Amino acid sequence: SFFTKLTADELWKGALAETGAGAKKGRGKRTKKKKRKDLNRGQIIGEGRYGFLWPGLNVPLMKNGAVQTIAQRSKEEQEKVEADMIQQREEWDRKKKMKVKRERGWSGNSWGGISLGPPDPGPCGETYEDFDTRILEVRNVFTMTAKEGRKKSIRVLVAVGNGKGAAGFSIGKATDRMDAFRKAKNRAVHHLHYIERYEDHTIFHDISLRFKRTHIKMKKQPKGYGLRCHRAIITICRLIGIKDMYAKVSGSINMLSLTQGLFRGLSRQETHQQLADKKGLHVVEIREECGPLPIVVASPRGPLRKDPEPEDEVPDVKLDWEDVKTAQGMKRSVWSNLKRAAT
Amino acid sequence: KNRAARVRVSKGDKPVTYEEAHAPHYIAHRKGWLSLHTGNLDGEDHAAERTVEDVFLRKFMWGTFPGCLADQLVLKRRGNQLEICAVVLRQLSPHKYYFLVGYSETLLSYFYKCPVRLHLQTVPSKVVYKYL
Amino acid sequence: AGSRLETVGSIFSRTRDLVRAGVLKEKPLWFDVYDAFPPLREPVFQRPRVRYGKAKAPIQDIW
Amino acid sequence: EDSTDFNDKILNEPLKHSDFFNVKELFSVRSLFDARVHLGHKAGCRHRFMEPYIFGSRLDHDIIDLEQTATHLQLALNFTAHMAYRKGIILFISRNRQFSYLIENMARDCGEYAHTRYFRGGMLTNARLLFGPTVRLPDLIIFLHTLNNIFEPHVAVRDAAKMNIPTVGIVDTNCNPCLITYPVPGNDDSPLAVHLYCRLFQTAITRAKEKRQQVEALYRLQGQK
Amino acid sequence: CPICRDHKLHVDFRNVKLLEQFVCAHTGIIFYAPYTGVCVKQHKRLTQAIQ
RNA sequence: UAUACCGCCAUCUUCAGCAAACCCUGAUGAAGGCUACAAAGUAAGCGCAAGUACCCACGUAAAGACGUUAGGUCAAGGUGUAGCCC
Ligand SMILES: [K+]
Ligand SMILES: [Mg+2]
Ligand SMILES: [Mg+2]
Ligand SMILES: [Mg+2]
Ligand SMILES: [Mg+2]
Ligand SMILES: [Mg+2]
Ligand SMILES: [Mg+2]
Ligand SMILES: [Mg+2]
Ligand SMILES: [Mg+2]
Ligand SMILES: [Mg+2]
Repeated sequence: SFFTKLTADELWKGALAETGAGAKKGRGKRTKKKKRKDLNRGQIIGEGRYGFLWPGLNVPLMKNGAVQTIAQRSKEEQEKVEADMIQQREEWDRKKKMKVKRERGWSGNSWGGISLGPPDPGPCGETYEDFDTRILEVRNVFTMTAKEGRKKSIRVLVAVGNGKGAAGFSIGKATDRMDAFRKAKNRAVHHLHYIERYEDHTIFHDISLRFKRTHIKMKKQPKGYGLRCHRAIITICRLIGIKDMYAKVSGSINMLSLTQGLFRGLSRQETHQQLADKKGLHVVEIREECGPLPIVVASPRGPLRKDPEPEDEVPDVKLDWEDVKTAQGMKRSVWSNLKRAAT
Repeated sequence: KNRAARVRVSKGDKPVTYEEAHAPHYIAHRKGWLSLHTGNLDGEDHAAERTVEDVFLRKFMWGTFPGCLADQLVLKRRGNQLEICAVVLRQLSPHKYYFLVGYSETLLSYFYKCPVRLHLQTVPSKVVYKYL
Repeated sequence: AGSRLETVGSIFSRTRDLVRAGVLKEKPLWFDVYDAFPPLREPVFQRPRVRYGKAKAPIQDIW
Repeated sequence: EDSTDFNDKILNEPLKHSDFFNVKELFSVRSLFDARVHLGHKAGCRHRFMEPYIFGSRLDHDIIDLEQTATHLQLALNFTAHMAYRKGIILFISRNRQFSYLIENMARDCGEYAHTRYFRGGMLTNARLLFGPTVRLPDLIIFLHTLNNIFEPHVAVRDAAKMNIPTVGIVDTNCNPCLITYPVPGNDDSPLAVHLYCRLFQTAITRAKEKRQQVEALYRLQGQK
Repeated sequence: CPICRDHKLHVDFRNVKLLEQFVCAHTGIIFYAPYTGVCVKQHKRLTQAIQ
């Protein structure tokens, strides 16, 4: 019956079953989800199965300066139009079947190490095209509500940095993963540290710190060493602009503490110039590749002290057993110094 | 909860027209009727045939102008005349509109045996009353 | 842009670094005035802690 | 070609003098003493970070060192004048309700702004949403009282630092000056002390604005001929 | 691998610019195959050509 | 097959809460955000409310969100999946 036919919106809403009891409390799987297909896309007004040519609708109104009359495409001509229409549909459908190659992060199904692009521009013609964002963690946290029970939320950790010392991180929370990505990305830009890089490739000195229950021990390294540290640290280092460094993470491997601990240490590192001014003495760099040549890297801007720093016979410094154990060749590990891809 | 003809709140991004934004308990308070005839007056006849004609006309016009209608039809009946007032979009070429007006007016006059007129009002885009 | 980490350094240290890195396109109006006539103490956030054991305040009674 | 000369003769010139606005004459250690600026709270209310500025305790009443107040006040008034000379927006913040009327008048008289009322959350860190996308925030915030009405630091002290806005502040013996850029140790309770602060900051702002008009006028008259 | 995916890259002792990409500019050591991903066959041809 | 759904409804509701977008607090954890002699919240929208119907400003109707019970209905009709076609 013609009077029992509904519209496309009503037909697709029922057939898709997007709003139902099976999509509330994780009651249905995601594999059998079907997609809406607009069936009016390739349809032309006036085109039918009989192939009539209506002047002024399907075909032009006037041809050769004369009003066209009603005509009908020949059988063989209509077959071509029908065959072409099938081909056009297959091509359009083919486009949707094609999978775009997505650059994977740390793992195929992991969000860590994926770029979110540049932060969104501000409302007053502000732009952050130099900054790059990379996800660090995506977690499905839950709370309990009286009405619905389990309420799923997304906690996202992202880090932003232009690669020239300015880098920050923020946490974004939202029901939708897109809203979480946006909030964290835009908020991280307003919380930017500045990291002092020695010769714009490494840290000034070895940093050992403990943030809560996370131990991070970073070592200064020469050029060409590369980033031999925890993967999350590698991502943050590329955003900061550090090219060569080694770091060992111990204790709890909490991503929040690791990130907050890393930015705490790198922010507090003392530069050579800051050392010379505080000590009032020249900072002389001794390089094995340059023999005994004394390279002065920083001099005191103020007056230079004339008394030499007292040389304590035995330094009362706390040594890390792991460092001493390695220098004595007592550390055998089948996992250390393994060949790895360039970082 | 009542469901009849209620567009339900979303995230504040669903544009609704003025008719779609008002539930059935406003049909004589904030919005009017989409059809005006005498069948449903006291002591009047032929309400059933007027309804079947209204249901058909709304489907005929939806399929005859595919993707052009910007809101519901307004069906008017004065004596023998039938007047269809449609708010359409400004996407389809005018030539195609004039063809469809002459075609629908003629085809419907012979189907319901009465003079039928089609009054088109064009809008640049769908008139959004609010965002639900 | 700016940096809202009020617990890391001072407003000048943060601003100066961001201007140097190129994040801040134009230095704020007060920046030049601050540098010319800086305060005696750099305004760095520091946490107040309770005195334990033998620690006492250096304030002396006026007699 | 002309912008650089204008900026150097007007904007950079005052930054080459130690006391371009001559704020030294506005106050002396004697005048501060007569206003009871040295009277601090009892020793039991002392904040640990205010000890470097306390001269001593006279019968368990902290005495603020006016020799430091003079140097601290000199720097605060100098910074205030330079900001007013540069056409900067100065905001006076105070939650002491005994002086709310006085401070609101002092701001209106010197052509500046005052916020003596309940500070709603996000006035500074959420301004573009509260006021509008093109709203301009203050360039200087002068705290005549840095504590709120529960004897804790006024929230704007933290928020001003978040927004990288320099702050001038009168810090009594029970206040926390760690985040105030230009702290001025002094009594913030006695009307005489508060009245003196208002006169000093109102005079420095008015003087600076007038000096800006005089310098600009001279530059323009000379430019033509 | 990087060498085998492009048929126009010829590992020859005369192609000095290509060979330089597989040596550390700061230390002069030839990167081991896991570093760049070249297969053992091409790494052996590269190592010989660099020498 | 109502445990795939649209449509139309029951129920708490003889409720007042659901809230996008921001901001702040928790050392940047799940989360939390009020004090008027005020101490971090600002909040579009939806519901309540207000308006309207009936004989009033009263009362009764109507209205009553987001969600809860995979609550009711493939037998109003339409319809995804599967099955039947002498
Ligand atoms: K069925
Ligand atoms: Mg995989
Ligand atoms: Mg009901
Ligand atoms: Mg006091
Ligand atoms: Mg059910
Ligand atoms: Mg009533
Ligand atoms: Mg009722
Ligand atoms: Mg009501
Ligand atoms: Mg059931
Ligand atoms: Mg049943």
